[PDB]
Amino acid sequence: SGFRKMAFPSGKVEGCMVQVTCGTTTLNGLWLDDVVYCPRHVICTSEDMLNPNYEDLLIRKSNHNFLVQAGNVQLRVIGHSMQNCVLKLKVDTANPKTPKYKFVRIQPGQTFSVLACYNGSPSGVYQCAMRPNFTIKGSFLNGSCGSVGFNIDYDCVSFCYMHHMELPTGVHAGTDLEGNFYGPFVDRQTAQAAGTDTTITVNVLAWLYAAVINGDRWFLNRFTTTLNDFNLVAMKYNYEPLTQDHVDILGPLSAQTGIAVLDMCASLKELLQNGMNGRTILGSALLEDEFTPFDVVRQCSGVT
Amino acid sequence: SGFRKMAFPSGKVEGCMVQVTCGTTTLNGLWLDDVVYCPRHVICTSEDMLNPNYEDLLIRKSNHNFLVQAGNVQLRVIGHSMQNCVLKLKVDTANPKTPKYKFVRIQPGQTFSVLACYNGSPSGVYQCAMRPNFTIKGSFLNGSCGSVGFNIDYDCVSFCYMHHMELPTGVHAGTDLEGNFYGPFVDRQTAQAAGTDTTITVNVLAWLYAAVINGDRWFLNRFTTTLNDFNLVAMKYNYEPLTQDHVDILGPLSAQTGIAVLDMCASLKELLQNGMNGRTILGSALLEDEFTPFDVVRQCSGVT
Ligand SMILES: Cc1ccc(CC(=O)Nc2cnccc2C)cc1
Ligand SMILES: Cc1ccc(CC(=O)Nc2cnccc2C)cc1
Repeated sequence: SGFRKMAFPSGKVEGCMVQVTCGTTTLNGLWLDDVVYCPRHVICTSEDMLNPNYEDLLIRKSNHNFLVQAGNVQLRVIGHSMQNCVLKLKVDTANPKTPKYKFVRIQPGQTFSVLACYNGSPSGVYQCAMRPNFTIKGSFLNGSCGSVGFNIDYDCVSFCYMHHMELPTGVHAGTDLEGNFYGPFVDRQTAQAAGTDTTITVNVLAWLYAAVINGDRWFLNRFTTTLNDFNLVAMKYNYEPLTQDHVDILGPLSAQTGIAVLDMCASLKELLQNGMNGRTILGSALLEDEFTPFDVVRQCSGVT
Repeated sequence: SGFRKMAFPSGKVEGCMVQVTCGTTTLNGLWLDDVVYCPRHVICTSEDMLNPNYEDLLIRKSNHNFLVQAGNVQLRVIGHSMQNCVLKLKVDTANPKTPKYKFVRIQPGQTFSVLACYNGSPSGVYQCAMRPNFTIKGSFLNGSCGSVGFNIDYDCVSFCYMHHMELPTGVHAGTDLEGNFYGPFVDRQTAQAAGTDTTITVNVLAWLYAAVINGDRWFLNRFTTTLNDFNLVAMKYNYEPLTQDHVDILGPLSAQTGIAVLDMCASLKELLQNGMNGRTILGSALLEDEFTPFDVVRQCSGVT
């Protein structure tokens, strides 16, 4: 028992981190097989950042300008190319520590672990969700660009995020591993609207099931609701509308606890309308939306 | 910017995890150099657990009864001994992945990362604090025993905790790496009082400094207080009394923000007396005590 904001073990990803320097700029790169992936803004200077012409900036660079160091050892760069907002530096040596891996584009509301890195060295690991507005609320400082987000499926690392920038609001934006930004963001120092965000309803319900499994039951009530009624409440409180697809993915948790999904929706409805009255759920005084139904099952079963 | 409950990268510890089986019981072991450390209750059965005579149970075991598997490969056990509540199994091969390491006994209120494991395989990593009452509020299921807590100082892993048991209250108890329990706990299936716990005041103040650094400032007020006055409030709200030693370790954060420690104490006093009024601090609706002043500085500076 107990329920924590648990990240995947970061070892397989630590073995892929390298430092990439181009001119005066240094950030992190991800070395998988014989390619190093990093944010293309490694080729910019401060003057360039209002609206960089990445194509022109990259044309001024040669393979020898990209300095890649895997901890202590230097990698020899034999090719470079830009794909969307990432650079791919072909190196002459395949990373001996390359795990089995996939590049995936995650959906808003899904969760992943981030290995925050500086100068190619891992600093820490934390779990977070891709917000419905495609931002992440991470913990990143200057030099963290190129740090990645991922999930692990037994021996396979699915890389889903590469960190690119901090918005003026202090929230974070980045790309999938093909360099496509999540959300409307561009890699320019410009003020950029992140859409209206919402609370990930299916994750809050999954977390209420995790609470029941671990003995926090005070919020269970004698009520039920319908998807239509629940969605009027979700609307008022800026929660994502719940669909049958969300009810279906909560099926395992509903079966394990014997609490029908719509009955858990009625508990969530009352918590939204009444608040917590100074009480806590799994050590939190707010409704947590950073655990998916898969995360709750995985944590509550002991998946290695 | 941003502030997360960040754990240390778990790679150096993942390389030390093994599975230990004795008879019908399986748990995790920590393989450092040519020794595997694991909880001594690996030698018990269900009948034995009300009050095991560990000395007698161990006498019935030989080196060949301890099956140790490092992922896929079997280790040859050439010695066994019990030290307090841990067993030390001497193996004929030094772990090639042994990091630089130390065994340390942490103080109540200090934090560490846990790598939860099952059957010698890492499941996830999370950050937590050793409660003032020497329990930890972890996330552990049956089979997680032998999972360890640690901190990392550049290249050195300081192991501070090995998981042994779950109390009937759902909180966790374990030992340092010499097998001494933290707190009054014994490795028996008996109901056991965990002392009265308190909130780690110095950590809450460190976290209020982290909030100011990241822009959450609403709780700052026009007041100041004294250690004596602040401690009357801490007393009433079950917080640890603040000492000059705690004020001194908050010195760096006070210098960075320009907010005198006693002025931050007056903000904490008002939050204790008035609550949050439905507001949040660093995404939390309660006062967080799982970040030490060192953790806040480390996270806010980017230590790898
Ligand atoms: C368009 C663009 C891209 C990158 C940069 C640097 C940047 O944002 N680094 C950063 C990332 N995450 C957290 C804190 C910081 C400072 C500037 C402009
Ligand atoms: C004295 C003693 C020691 C160990 C055990 C098993 C045990 O507590 N395992 C466990 C640990 N952490 C979380 C959940 C579980 C079930 C029983 C009795």
